[PDB]
Amino acid sequence: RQLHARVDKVDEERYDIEAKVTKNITEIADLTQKIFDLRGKFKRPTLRRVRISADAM
Amino acid sequence: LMKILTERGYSFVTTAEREIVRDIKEKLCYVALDFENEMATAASSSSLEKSYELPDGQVITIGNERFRCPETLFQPSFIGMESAGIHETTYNSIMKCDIDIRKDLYANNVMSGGTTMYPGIADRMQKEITALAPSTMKIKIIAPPERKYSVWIGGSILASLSTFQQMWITKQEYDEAGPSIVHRKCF
Repeated sequence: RQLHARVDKVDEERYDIEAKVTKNITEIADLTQKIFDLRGKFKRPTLRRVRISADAM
Repeated sequence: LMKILTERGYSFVTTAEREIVRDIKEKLCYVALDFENEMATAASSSSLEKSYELPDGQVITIGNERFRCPETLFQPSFIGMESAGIHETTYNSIMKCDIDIRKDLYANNVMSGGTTMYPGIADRMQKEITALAPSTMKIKIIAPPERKYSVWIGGSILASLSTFQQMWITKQEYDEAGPSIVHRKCF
């Protein structure tokens, strides 16, 4: 029964570390999302194939 | 310019002639930083004249008309329009915005399209707006070499952004709604 209480509380605790790393991952997602914004400001203008049909004809 | 060249003795009325006057403007005209001082010498000497080749071997020589035409940008009354000019429009677009917006708009006046290639235009516009603007504030013009074409480039940039692939009217939504849909979907 000590084990039953242990598994109750430790199930709780592993679910809790679950939610904690879940918040870590959610904030990785959101902060890295605003960081996608930050670095996109810098890198999007070149995601393009340019100066191909300029001369070939 | 067709009317001012008529004053100089060269009549341009037919399509071929109208296309030439447009071509003359593109190769010979400028706005000038200071219109009155530029006209003071352009109106007094051949040293500020330029000859244009008409496609028959004849030439037309143009003097202060070279800038009096583009000057309409600063003086629209030249064509019968009631307006104080392009620097007034720039100024009022900044002035009618909130004061915490204005500082960023004063520092970012953007030239795009044609006419932005005229000698004296980027410097003249910055001078004309700073003259209307409050002191202390920095008034600045953005005028890249991608002149007359930067808007096309902007088209290319927007059309290819990932942020824009949800902005398209599809050929489903269009077929169901008809063309009035563009008013809801684009902007």
